Amino acid sequence: AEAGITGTWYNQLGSTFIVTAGADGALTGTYESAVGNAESRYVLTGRYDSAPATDGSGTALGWTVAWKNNYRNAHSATTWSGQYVGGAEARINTQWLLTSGTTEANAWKSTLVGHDTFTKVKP
Amino acid sequence: AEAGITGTWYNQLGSTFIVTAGADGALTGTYESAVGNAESRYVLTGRYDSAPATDGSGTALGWTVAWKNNYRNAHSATTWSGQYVGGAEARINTQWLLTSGTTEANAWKSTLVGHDTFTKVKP
Amino acid sequence: AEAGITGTWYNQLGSTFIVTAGADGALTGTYESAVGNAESRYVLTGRYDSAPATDGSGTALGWTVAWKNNYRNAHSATTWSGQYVGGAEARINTQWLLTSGTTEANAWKSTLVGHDTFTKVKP
Amino acid sequence: AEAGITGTWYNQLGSTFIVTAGADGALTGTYESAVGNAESRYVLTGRYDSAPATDGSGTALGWTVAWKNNYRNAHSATTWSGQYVGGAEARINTQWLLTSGTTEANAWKSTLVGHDTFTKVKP
Ligand SMILES: O=C1N[C@H]2NC(=O)N[C@H]2N1
Ligand SMILES: O=C1N[C@H]2NC(=O)N[C@H]2N1
Ligand SMILES: O=C1N[C@H]2NC(=O)N[C@H]2N1
Ligand SMILES: O=C1N[C@H]2NC(=O)N[C@H]2N1
Repeated sequence: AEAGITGTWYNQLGSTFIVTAGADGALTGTYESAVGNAESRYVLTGRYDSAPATDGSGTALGWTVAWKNNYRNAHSATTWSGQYVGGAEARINTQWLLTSGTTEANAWKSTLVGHDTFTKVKP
Repeated sequence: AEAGITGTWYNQLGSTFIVTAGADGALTGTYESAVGNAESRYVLTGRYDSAPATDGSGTALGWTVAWKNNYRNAHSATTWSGQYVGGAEARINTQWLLTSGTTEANAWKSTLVGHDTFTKVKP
Repeated sequence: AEAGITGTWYNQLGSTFIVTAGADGALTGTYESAVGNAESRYVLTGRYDSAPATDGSGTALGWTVAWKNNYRNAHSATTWSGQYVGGAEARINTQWLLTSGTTEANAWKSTLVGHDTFTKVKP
Repeated sequence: AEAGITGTWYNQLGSTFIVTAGADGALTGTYESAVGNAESRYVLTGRYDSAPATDGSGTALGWTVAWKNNYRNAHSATTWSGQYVGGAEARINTQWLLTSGTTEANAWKSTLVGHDTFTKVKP
């Protein structure tokens, strides 16, 4: 976990995120999305639960990226929830929720759901 | 947004979270869950997209809580994605993803999805 | 269950659905949405698991509505997954997935997620 | 669509489902799950929106399976929402919601979310 999480990860869409897993569960870094109403790097922050594991389970973690930087303001935020699996072919398997700011009338259609798999190799 | 987000919020399950929205999109605080394999306060970190809004839309945001503290280690993490609506009756409407660390065989059933509504009044 | 499910239900958005729960787990009926790219009634079909319950649990069920009828073709379909709780104030609590047909390039943003609560009284 | 949907499909977990897409949007068939609290074949019913497409988009569809048959009663139901893409390598990409019947107290943790990709070849 932690040490193994720190580094650069790539997903199936071509996005990249670099993260540092701190000793006490913190995750800090940047995310660069290959799709969307995103351009450049965005700040990301999250947490992971280690003290994960005498039965080779994954380490649960999650992070958030608000899609605003000095080049774009997409008025939305995405949260990724999943687990890290280390080893030869380590990966982070996730499901994400992307919410856009809407008027109350369109709040029912404000959230998209999807999944992403990240590897240390691209892809 | 930001100023309006800062404070204590309560949801329909009886959980409470106190957060500080920093000038540049950061969200930091603690979460205390009324249900689950949670006991006491857990650290939370997230982001919000302001610079939100000439058409009274909500402010998109998200945060993560790893369910580990000095009393419990639930080997899981939850991410909440939604938007803040201010005013007389301000609220944060969210959808969440709770992922538990599993063995590869049970990874298909590792994530729960739900929704929570937070108000400044309980509830 | 079954008998209790049969009838007209209304949700918080003003939609209405009438369903018949058949003896062997089938659910058939129509749905009329108050929002969206929907107009009039659409056919719905689903299933419920009864033989549900010596510990007052809910009955799990789900149904699908393809948003095409003789007035509109929204090129999308919604599935609702949840459980029925009977009694004085019976309700069906659900989470739904709305998928739109997209080109491969936009498939990552093809699905919306939300939740709806249905009651026998409106609302 | 329709004709192309009819047939046997296999997903990454080893499950199999055979379906018939009827002329007017109906989907009927059986599902056999390789995981879970499932054993044998279960009935499935759903809908698809064709009249799908001068820009090679997918056909939106969804179906439900209640996990009860003459060998098992798992007190749960799963709904799959996604789209069919035909061609050389046709597939059905989905996201699913599995809800279990719970007591009111555990209703917050009643639904699991995941995703499955089905192909005509296994896998
Ligand atoms: O890498 C990405 N994953 C997807 N989810 C999201 O929010 N934007 C897309 N980019
Ligand atoms: O407040 C809570 N909301 C629910 N989601 C979650 O992760 N635990 C529960 N507690
Ligand atoms: O009643 C409705 N619920 C929401 N989900 C959906 O698919 N359309 C909306 N209408
Ligand atoms: O094929 C399967 N997909 C998964 N979702 C589900 O409900 N059970 C599992 N089996």
